[PDB]
Amino acid sequence: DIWIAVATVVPEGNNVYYLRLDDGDKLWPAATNYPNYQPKPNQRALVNFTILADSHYIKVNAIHNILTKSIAKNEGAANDSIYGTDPVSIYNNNMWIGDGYLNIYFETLWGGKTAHFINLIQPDAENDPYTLEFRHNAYDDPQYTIGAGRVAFNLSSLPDTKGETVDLVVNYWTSEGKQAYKLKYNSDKTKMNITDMK
Repeated sequence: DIWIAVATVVPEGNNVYYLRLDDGDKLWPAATNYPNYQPKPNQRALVNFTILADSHYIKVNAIHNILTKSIAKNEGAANDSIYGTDPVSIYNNNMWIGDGYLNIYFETLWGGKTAHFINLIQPDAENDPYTLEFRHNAYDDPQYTIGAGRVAFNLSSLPDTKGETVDLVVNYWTSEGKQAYKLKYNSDKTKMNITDMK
């Protein structure tokens, strides 16, 4: 009855929007508890919804935006300093590709004092375009408790894979060092020099 899922908000006019799920299904709000919600292009959200009739009609019970960003500019030697080296925790299955985004659920230590900067960068987009780094800067935030966070990164700036699938390597830093997660990525959502030859 009640479903909870990450969705992409797709605007249409004024405050009208539909929701696109990772498996590509579209959901059209027939009712809502948040009628003053402002849909934005290219924004993901955690949505609590009830199916009304089965593309489907729904009631939006709640909708909580997930921080949604594009891949940030490489800053070279200044990456550690700008983007941070503050460790996080990501379990297997808490990172996934859905609707052309890289989606992450991660944990870290928070203190309530300073906003953390969350990014995805390509250390070498020319030679290694499908190798990314998930970066976290806590700055001077005390480490008082464990807290969870969600983010989505728009992957549409990665080179076109044509309609083939490639390996996407995402590196991140933990308390026991650098780790990697390997996902399959195809620029064609449907099917879900360096690129001209293999």
